[PDB]
Amino acid sequence: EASRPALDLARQAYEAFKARGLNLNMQRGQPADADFDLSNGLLTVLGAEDVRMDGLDLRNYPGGVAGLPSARALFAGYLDVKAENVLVWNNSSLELQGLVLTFALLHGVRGSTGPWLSQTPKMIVTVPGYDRHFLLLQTLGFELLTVDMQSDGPDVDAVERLAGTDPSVKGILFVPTYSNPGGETISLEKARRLAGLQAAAPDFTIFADDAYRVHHLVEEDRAEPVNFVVLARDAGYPDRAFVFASTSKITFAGAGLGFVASSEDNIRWLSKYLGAQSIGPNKVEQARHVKFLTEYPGGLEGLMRDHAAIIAPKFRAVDEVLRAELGEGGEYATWTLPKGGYFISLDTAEPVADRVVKLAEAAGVSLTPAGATYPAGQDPHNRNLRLAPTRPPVEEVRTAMQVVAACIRLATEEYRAGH
Amino acid sequence: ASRPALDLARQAYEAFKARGLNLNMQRGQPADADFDLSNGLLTVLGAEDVRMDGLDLRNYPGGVAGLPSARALFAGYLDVKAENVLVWNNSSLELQGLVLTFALLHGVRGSTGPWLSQTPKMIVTVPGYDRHFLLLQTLGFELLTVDMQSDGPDVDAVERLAGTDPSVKGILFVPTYSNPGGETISLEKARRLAGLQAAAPDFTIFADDAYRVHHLVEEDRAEPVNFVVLARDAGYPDRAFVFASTSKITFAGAGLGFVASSEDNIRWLSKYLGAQSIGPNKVEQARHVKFLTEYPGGLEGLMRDHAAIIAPKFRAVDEVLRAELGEGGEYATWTLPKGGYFISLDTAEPVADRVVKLAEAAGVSLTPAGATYPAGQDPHNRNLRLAPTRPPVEEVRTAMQVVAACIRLATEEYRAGH
Repeated sequence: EASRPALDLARQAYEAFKARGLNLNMQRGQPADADFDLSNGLLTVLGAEDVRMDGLDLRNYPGGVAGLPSARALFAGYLDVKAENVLVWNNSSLELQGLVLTFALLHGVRGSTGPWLSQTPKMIVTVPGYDRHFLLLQTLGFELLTVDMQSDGPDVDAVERLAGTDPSVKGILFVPTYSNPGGETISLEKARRLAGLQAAAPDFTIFADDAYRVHHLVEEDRAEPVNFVVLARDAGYPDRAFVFASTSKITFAGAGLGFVASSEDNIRWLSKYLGAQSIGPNKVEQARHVKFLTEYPGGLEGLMRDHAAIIAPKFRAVDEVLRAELGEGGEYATWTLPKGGYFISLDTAEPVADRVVKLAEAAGVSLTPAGATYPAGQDPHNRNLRLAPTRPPVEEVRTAMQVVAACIRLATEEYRAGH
Repeated sequence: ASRPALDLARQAYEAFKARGLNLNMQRGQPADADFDLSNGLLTVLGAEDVRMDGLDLRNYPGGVAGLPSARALFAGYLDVKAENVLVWNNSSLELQGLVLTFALLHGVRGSTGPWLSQTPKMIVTVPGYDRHFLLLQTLGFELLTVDMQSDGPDVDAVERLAGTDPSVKGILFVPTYSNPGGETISLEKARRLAGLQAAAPDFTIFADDAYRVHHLVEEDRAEPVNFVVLARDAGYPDRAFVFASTSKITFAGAGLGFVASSEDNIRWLSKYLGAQSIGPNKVEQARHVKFLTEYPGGLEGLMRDHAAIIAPKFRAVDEVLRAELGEGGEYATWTLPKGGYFISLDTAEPVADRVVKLAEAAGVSLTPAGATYPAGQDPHNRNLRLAPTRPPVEEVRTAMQVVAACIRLATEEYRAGH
């Protein structure tokens, strides 16, 4: 297994890439300029004539903390629920998650017997997962209990074991459609089983961050998203599901719309605490998104297809280069080929993930730090690496992945040879 | 007491009730004409104005603290530098709720622990703003009230409440054209609050400066104070959090909420906002920067245009109330503010709740009695908040004519034993 000539060939190959003096990046989970160009109509969609919607002046306070009726109606169809179930806020889905989780800590959710903050709260998370979810939960005071992400959703067996005995395990927070970073969509069997599991806490909640529900890259053989609001209700736990969603990768990143779907009773609960600290959300921004997305050619699906034409070639660019340089046998690394979402999960064969990022940096390729997909200082393997191919052009992605491929081979031969 | 006077008041009230009116004097909302001044804001940015401050407004990068130009513009608003300001989304009340929650969960910059596990009290001003009391009580604070004086809050009461007990964590009030009294804090009271001997080392001043530039008179305006500079010069640089809003400047609910504080406090606030958000709406901040910079006469020109619509409604409230109740304060006394969005009326006798119920039966929706104090803690039953900005000047007179008749009926009933 240990080979000196292969170590020399890997070193020379690495020297050749380093000598280019590159300055590429493969960690930015951001759309391209071409993606943002598609939504420029949104900036000028409303005017002096379009100031009134749903019997309300968009420029004045009245309307309710829940958002515009048309916004609540549009995103009801997005999340496969009714208007009464959906609440639309401002530019961030993560903010609305942080608000809901903070209200649960301060006041307790609908079916609770006290505030979560005083009960030593645990939150189940999925690994490899999203770095900002772990940071958010740990900032608010939740202890993270990790479960492994399987190909068709989380390890539900592990979720039932953790949630079954201890009442302090207050919930699960994960991405059900095209997960970050593995791109795994939760199966109906697992979604139904999550929606009705025997949990110790009677206020056990599912925080489904459905950030990539309609974000399809493949045209026909797509992932079918589940409906936790409907599944939880049919399972006998109507208040269990909070299905969060976003328009950041649909319209503008950071100038979109964050929103959540849940039971009508949970929306009243959430409306009380939002109402205590706010008169209401940006009603004019919600009206722009409603008017633009309704008036867009081919509707919402038409815009996501236009994004796919720009984004999909970048994903195949990562597959083609990485497969041609590392092979299909999985000698140096294995990786996902997701049908939607914004990321690709690459697992190096040997425990050299941190070495690949340090090598890549010196070559001029910024990769996501090793251990980012697990909770801070809790990566037991040192193999997983997140790749964000959506931002740069197809040419730069190829070059970046050739440099990453060369780093994986150099990192692998070092480990095998004792270096 | 007088029976003939009670009959004349009854007959006058029945005349107004017989009309079958449907007026409102409690909505603290700008009029249709006020929002029309800012219709250019809707279409101010296009495909050519996508970039600003070396950043693409449609993309994530930029920082949690907001646009450099937004930070620079609202620095001038609050008389500070760009490093002191943090611009968020559409609500100042939200930004206060976020800052107060972070203090409860984590503690402010100079804290020894989280405020939540210290049985925290918050000093409030009475008569004050109903939403401040609701927000603080929702978050877990116990409200200790201090009386509002003509030139600001009762600072002697504030020192006594904050001096001994470390549990008393701050003061939350409006220093310019306060809700509802319209009082602006004096320089010596502002300086004295900025340097008072507080028991808690993390004592914080939550200055909701919601009406800083909202002037209704040309000459003899209120001069706002700079708590960020006053606190720094006093030796407590991290004490002041000066909040502000564009809600009554551009659009109500579609404006911008922001806060001014020490550079170190912004880093503290930026940590917890950053943990739950990539950043604020950068496109909305760009629209406000471009619109306000390009407006005829600047921001002061826009406030003077709002004054042209708003000021005549304030004068109508004063004219009708002086003519029907007199100037000697027999039935009631009231504020003649130089700016802001409200008028504070204090009835002579404790019959405020009766005046509101009488006004409701006569078709005039007034703010509920006791709204200006914390929930169930109104020891007088005299104060009533009046919001004259929303309806037209014609409807403001008619509404105040009915209210004037309700005060006289309620006064004659009390004196006569009913």
